[PDB]
Amino acid sequence: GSMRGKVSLEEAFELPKFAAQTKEKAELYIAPNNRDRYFEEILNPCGNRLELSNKHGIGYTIYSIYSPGPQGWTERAECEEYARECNDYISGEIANHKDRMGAFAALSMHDPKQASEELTRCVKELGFLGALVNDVQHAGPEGETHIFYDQPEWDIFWQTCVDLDVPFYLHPEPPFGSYLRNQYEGRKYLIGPPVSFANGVSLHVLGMIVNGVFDRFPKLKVILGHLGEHIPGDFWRIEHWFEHCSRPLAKSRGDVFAEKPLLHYFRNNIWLTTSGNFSTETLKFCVEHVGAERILFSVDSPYEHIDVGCGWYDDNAKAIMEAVGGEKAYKDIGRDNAKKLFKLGKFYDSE
Amino acid sequence: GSMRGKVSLEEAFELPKFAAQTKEKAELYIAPNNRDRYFEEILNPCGNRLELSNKHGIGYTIYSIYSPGPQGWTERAECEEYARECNDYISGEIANHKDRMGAFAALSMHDPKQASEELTRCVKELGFLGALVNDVQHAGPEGETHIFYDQPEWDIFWQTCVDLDVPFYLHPEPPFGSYLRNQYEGRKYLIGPPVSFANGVSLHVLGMIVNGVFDRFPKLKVILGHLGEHIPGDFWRIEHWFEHCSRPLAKSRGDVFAEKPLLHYFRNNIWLTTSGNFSTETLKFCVEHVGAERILFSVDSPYEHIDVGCGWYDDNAKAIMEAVGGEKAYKDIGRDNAKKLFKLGKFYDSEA
Ligand SMILES: O=C(O)c1ccccc1O
Ligand SMILES: O=C(O)c1ccccc1O
Ligand SMILES: [Zn+2]
Ligand SMILES: [Zn+2]
Repeated sequence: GSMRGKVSLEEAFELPKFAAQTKEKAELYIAPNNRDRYFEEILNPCGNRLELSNKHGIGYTIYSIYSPGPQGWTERAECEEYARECNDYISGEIANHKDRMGAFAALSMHDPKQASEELTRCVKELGFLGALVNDVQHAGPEGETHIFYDQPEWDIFWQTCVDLDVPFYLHPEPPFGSYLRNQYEGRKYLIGPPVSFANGVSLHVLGMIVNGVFDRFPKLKVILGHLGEHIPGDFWRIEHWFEHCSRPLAKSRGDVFAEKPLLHYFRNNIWLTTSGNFSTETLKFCVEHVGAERILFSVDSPYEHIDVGCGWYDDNAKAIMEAVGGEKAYKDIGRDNAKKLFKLGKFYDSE
Repeated sequence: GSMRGKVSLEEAFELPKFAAQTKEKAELYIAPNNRDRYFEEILNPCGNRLELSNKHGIGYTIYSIYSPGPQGWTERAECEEYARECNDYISGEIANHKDRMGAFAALSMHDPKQASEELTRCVKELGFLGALVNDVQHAGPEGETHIFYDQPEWDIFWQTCVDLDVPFYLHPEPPFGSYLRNQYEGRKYLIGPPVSFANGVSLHVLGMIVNGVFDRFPKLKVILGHLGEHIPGDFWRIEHWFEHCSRPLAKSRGDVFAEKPLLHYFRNNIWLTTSGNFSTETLKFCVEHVGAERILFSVDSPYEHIDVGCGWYDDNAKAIMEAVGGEKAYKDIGRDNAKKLFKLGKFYDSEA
């Protein structure tokens, strides 16, 4: 039996006044027959995508800025203003649907203190449930500076996430600059879900792990989409290499390295979602490694179709239950894991 | 239920006269307690690594140049000379152990025709079994030029692979240039097996797929190590995206795109090895998608330890057999898949 009240939390929007920027994303990610729907959905949080969510048994949608969003704005002052405008916009949109909509903060990640202050404003003044940031922050007068969040200056930001007790969703973004030119110009259809997205996110979150972010902040919560961005299939190989090479080599140099086994972080600090990965077999493999309580349903609208993602979870209920360990596990992944993680009250169809 | 006669084919060496270059690789990939063993193995194809292979039930080792090898030599003329010297060296070393050693060609990949000629020389004159190339060929200052083999000029090379009927093993290599600086300087321990290696190989082989290489050369054979370099866990997502976005978008523009589903290529053109991935659970997942006949045992010596890789496969024989679908599947992965793919005749312990 399928369920209603599902929680979906990798659902993107853009500011309506930047509709022209969304045509550029459409040329990277949207087939011609899907263009009309994409443009309507990405610019209207309360439009047809809400009607489809109601029809297909979603109880609570958490909205976030699309990609790269602020992470593609290389001038700090403009970036900070854009992020604020995104947060004020989506706060106004979700205001009329409090029983079935929430939001993640959009952030400028040029400066850790400023990002901490905007996250605090979103959570404590606007009721947002976390942050969603599109991989590395690009910067400089030519856009080549790549700002990663696994370096020590970001500790003030991680402390803010822990103080607010909200998660950080690390979302992918397309290649930029020389990386785009050198490695993707001759294979442009690999920009996005086929490989480039997960290549970047996996690099970044493994960076957080090996640079000790979760050792310094054991209560930090991070979310990865797409069933973990290539990492679960490599759980054995990565941990093996850390044991065989990386940990003793770093120790011999006095270099910082992760204190715990790889799977510790994926069983304590990291949650996965099913965004764009409507795969019962891949879901099963992930459940077997991280536990059914650590995986959250999500669609990845508007790049994926709500009816398709919900159709997978709903229409294959019996097979998915068998794969993930029974009825409670199935309802946990669909709804109750996220209900507990985000401390959601009663919401639309939640019981 | 363990077996002897296993075939292992991601086994690297370096030219003895470049022993000093192996110090740089040791600083990236080798823990201090393993340095003495690494240096002995990487420079001695017939040394202790052969004694370990005999002890641990390997029947046939296919040697290849380590990484980046020629792919890091940015000057074409020097690169071509180095690749030739590698091939002549290893041909001489394996000559004294023909029942249990073979080799893959090292190639300069600056020029498709020149690489085709050196592969032909290795196969037809030296008896080599295929080519092993460490991802993109670097050129230019600091290696900033990335030469990919999924562009149309490379069809002359793929036609040669098909003419010779030998496989192409696409192995990883470290980051170079601005990519190394921008994306790895603050997380240097992720260079290598933790993520950077598979990030590059998966991009490159998916590039071959989406640029139609296997549609134009349906008989081409490609090998990937490390149980497929992140791709199997994403089989569903990649094919879904090709159906939902990439294929109709490319078709609307008249752009080349893969004609068949992703799994067709992984069931017809591509084989996986277990190099550096002694994981029964990951092996099971791969078998369930591509078939036990398309996965080959391998160790990835000297970066991995022969006793460890063979120990996994041998000591867990019963559990692995159950995971991969029985005794024939287990012996296929250990030995007989590679025996048939490389047309190996009788070899050491080959009927064990
Ligand atoms: O994960 C996303 O939001 C995304 C963004 C662009 C294209 C495809 C996608 O899945
Ligand atoms: O797989 C390899 O041969 C390899 C090459 C360079 C570094 C680490 C490695 O495992
Ligand atoms: Zn998304
Ligand atoms: Zn190797």
